[PDB]
Amino acid sequence: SNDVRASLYSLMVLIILTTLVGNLIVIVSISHFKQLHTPTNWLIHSMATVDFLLGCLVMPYSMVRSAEHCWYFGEVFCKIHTSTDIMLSSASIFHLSFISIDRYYAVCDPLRYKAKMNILVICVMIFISWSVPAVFAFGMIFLELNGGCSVFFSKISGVLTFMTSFYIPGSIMLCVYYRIYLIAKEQARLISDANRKAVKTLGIVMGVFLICWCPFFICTVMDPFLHYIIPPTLNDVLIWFGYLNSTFNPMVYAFFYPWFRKALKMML
Amino acid sequence: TASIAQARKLVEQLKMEANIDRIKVSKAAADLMAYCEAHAKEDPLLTPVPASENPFRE
Amino acid sequence: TLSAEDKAAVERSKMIEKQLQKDKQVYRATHRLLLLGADNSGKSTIVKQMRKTSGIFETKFQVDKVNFHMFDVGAQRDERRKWIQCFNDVTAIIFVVDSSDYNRLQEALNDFKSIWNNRWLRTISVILFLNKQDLLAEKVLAGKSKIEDYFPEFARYTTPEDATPEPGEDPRVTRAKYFIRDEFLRISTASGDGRHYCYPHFTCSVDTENARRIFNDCRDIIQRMHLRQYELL
Amino acid sequence: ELDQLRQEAEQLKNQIRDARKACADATLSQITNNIDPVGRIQMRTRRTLRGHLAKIYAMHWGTDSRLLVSASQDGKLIIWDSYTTNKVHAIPLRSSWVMTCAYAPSGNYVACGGLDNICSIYNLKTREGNVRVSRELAGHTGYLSCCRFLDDNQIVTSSGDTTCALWDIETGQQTTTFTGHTGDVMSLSLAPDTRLFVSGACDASAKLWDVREGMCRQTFTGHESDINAICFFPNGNAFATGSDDATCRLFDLRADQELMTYSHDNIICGITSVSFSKSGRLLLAGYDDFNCNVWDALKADRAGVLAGHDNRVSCLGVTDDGMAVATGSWDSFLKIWN
Amino acid sequence: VQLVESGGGLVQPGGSRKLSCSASGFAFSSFGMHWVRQAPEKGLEWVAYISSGSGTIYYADTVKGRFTISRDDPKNTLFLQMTSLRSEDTAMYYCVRSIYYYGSSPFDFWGQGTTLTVSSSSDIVMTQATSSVPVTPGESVSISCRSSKSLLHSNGNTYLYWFLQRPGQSPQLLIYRMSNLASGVPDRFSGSGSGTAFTLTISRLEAEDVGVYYCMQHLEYPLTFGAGTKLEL
Ligand SMILES: NC[C@H]1O[C@@H]([C@]23C[C@H]4C[C@H](C[C@H](C4)C2)C3)Cc2c1ccc(O)c2O
Repeated sequence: SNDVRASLYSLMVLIILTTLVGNLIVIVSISHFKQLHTPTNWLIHSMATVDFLLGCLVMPYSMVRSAEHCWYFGEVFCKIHTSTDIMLSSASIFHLSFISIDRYYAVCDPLRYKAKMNILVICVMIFISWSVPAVFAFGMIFLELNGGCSVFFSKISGVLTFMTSFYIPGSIMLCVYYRIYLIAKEQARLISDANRKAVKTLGIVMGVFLICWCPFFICTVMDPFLHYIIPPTLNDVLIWFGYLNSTFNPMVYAFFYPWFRKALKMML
Repeated sequence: TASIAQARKLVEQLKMEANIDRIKVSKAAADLMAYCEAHAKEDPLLTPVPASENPFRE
Repeated sequence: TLSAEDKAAVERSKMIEKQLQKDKQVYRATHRLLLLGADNSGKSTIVKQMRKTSGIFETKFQVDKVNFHMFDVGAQRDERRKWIQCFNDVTAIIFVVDSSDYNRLQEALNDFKSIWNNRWLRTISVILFLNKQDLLAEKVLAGKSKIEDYFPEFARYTTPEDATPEPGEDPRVTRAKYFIRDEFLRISTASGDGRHYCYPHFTCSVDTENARRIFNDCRDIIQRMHLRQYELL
Repeated sequence: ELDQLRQEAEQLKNQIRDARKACADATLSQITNNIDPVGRIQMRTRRTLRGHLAKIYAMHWGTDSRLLVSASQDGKLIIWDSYTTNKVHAIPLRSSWVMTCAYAPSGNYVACGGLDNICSIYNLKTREGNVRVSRELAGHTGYLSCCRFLDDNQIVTSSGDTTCALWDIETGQQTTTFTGHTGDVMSLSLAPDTRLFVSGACDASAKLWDVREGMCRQTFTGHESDINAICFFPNGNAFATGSDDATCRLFDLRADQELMTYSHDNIICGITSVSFSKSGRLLLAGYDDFNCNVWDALKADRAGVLAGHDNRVSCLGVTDDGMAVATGSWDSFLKIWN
Repeated sequence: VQLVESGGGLVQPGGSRKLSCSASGFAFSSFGMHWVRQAPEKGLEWVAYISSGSGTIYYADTVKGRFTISRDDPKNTLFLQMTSLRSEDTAMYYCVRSIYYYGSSPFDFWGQGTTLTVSSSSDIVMTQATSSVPVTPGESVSISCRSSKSLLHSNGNTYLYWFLQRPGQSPQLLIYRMSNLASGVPDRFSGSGSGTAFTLTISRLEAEDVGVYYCMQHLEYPLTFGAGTKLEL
């Protein structure tokens, strides 16, 4: 199965490289361009930083675990690796949820948007997205409240991880974007009568997250509830789907919108 | 009549502007280029002087 | 900056920047709105309703904890070509039309055409206010001045099915009102590109809920602007 | 009387143009082919000045060559320290539609004006520490489009009333009136000796006015569109002007001529602010197309591309010592370039 | 512009007292203020400094925690909380206004001064060559100041201050940085120094020049004063 190993390594190199380059492009674009210093662009930049750190830290060494079922490093580094993985993934999910909240206040409270969604509130959002996952991962794997490396998930631990890592920044995003879809449909119908892009945009934005992060979380919370029966291969595929969401997130939130595309073209 | 008064004012303005001393275009061009070349030494934008004397370093 | 004089200068600059941050918070929460019209249109009674050679008659009014700024240009000449790009980032432009005159109506229509098609005033929506509807109703019911005397297209005009009148009103008045609205609507929809929108309204000088209409229209304008920015419209 | 008067005025302008053509024999460009062009200049963003909420509409340099004041329609005149980027003053205005600002040559006063119809002069050196309104000059029907100090007690303004006014700060009323412009004047520039000034209106014609006697000394025409920017050549007998037709051009007072037009095919948006370097060899001109081009004033070629602004460039000006040029745009950011 | 101080009186040694300086006629919210003090038989000395927004606050070597400075912007006063009053802490304290932007004139106006009587290295040791000299009026007067360190900075500013307080009244400001002359003082004064030794010249002398002349450094920040040359007629 050497050819299979080589193909998987090539695919994972492709994923790691593309997430790294996309997130670096986004980071430099916001951190350099004076027109892209808006608070929502700060949320985008913090999200891209989270995915860039994820691709730099946890993807390259979770790569070796995949297709080999071995951890070449020690358990001491394994604890920090799992901590950083959980931290950065939950941080990315929280950043997606907070971007959804920002867009909710933008197109649901449009007049009181530039005031309520100021740089201070966005800084608080970034601090929460970086801190709550950090304390969660550190307290759940370092203080022992729960292949080469796999964390033992418990009945309480799995549901806790679902609620505080995926479901809240899940349901919140889902309800927000449902409201956004309803409002955008109403406005588009009104404009057409006074004489769809919104459905496609929200479909992409919600579908990427809900096809990458969702199945992984459903599997990892069904595993402790029922018997601990599952092929070890599926867990690697699902965590790599999460990493692939980290890959696509800069594309969804910065390369989809024409203003950022034009800024990038003006960069070159 | 306001219109005839405005016409008279315009005629007077053009008359006053017309009867003034002119110079050939060559002389004006020559003295402009002479001013440009003579003061080019003290023009920090024409020849970029080293940053040892520019107060806008870095 | 090592010197104490320079350190204190930097600290003074930091205090100035803090004051500028306070001013930025105040200015970013305030929506800027241009007000345009003509003589006897009704801009003055409108601006006094929500409450020398001066040029800007600044007005500030608060609706649902949202601050709106009326920028009325006064004591200035015509040909509003060179000062109109100052209002480039305003939330909207409220255009006031007197719908009773029927002789300055063509001039107001041309002014709306100029404002709507202005190259600088793109990305900026127009909130249209037709005033003196009581006077318009009185004039049309009196029959002193027929519409055909100035607008010949009124004969071949039909009231749209989505035209709701006031509960008690002559339907000739409603037809005239909606024809005058549809003129500006046709100007707006002739070339709008779907980036700025017109919000015609029927109102009078005594109509006190004009700030609420401005609030609703600005809410729709900013909501649509954000939807376009997010590629949702 | 109108019929004969119009024809005689038209004949007078015909004979003026005939004299203009007679005085025109050889153009400046073909005279300046022999001299070596400056070539290409690499000007970089030496400093970026941040703090304006809304877009910047005006800026000016001090005679001290260090401080500069910039106006934004968010109601702030920010007086900076150019080298240290620090803010010396942040004057809040009583009408946030300012398009003009003039830092006094002595540095004591700063002017502003715009849609407010009133030119506000602010004193900077006072017993109490604050920049209070020194005076409020009213009397322009149209919006103030430019203002320039002569000294501490005099200022010349050009307004939207198609008129310019020589003011007097002490009395507070107009001293001289400059009329004769069809369109509204949008910018005036002063001669170094401060005896005459050139103002450019939207009638596609600039005018040279004498401050003292107060009559239109010399009318210059040749533009197709509205004149937005004006600067006066350092020699004292020429000046550049910039219009909406994406073409700027140089005129000479004694020659009474339209010299070379610094026009290029790729640029299509008009000029907004124009200025000369210390020697007059360089001509900087901001454009509505995000660019601030630099032309060789004697070669009519784009001697370098000086982009770097994310919005319309509305301000410009070269430091009195010629060390650097400050460019203010609609991105609400000043940029000092060398 | 009046800097009125309140307090003073006989205070037992080791006690605590609050010295106040009320500011009227000028908004000092943009002013850093200095509590310079006058010993009964010595020269001026600086003890503490509070910024415009109180962001940066510095004290002297002899009094670091024993003194405490406060400013109340709404009340427009300075509060000086002094503790552990030793026999050295006797001085007619002066509250000093100093705005710190480019081209400003710090230490321009000084407080009236309230006497305080009680019962019983990195510091720039800059000394004035002489202490007393009788000079006839009219002809030029030369006063020499010397510093222990070069006062010229990398930015091109060489900080120096001259006061020349008239007998029995608050010190004024003559020259700052020995190149710029204050508004109130006549233009007849001038200064010149290489960076270590400095000289002040007077074109013509009158009864207003009677008094002792002082000399301040500002490059480093101990705010050490000069010995003082007393000019007697
Ligand atoms: N793909 C990110 C993802 O790592 C998982 C891990 C944790 C352990 C190491 C490795 C394989 C197993 C065991 C599953 C990754 C846990 C987790 C993640 C994201 C958010 C979470 O809230 C969370 O608990």
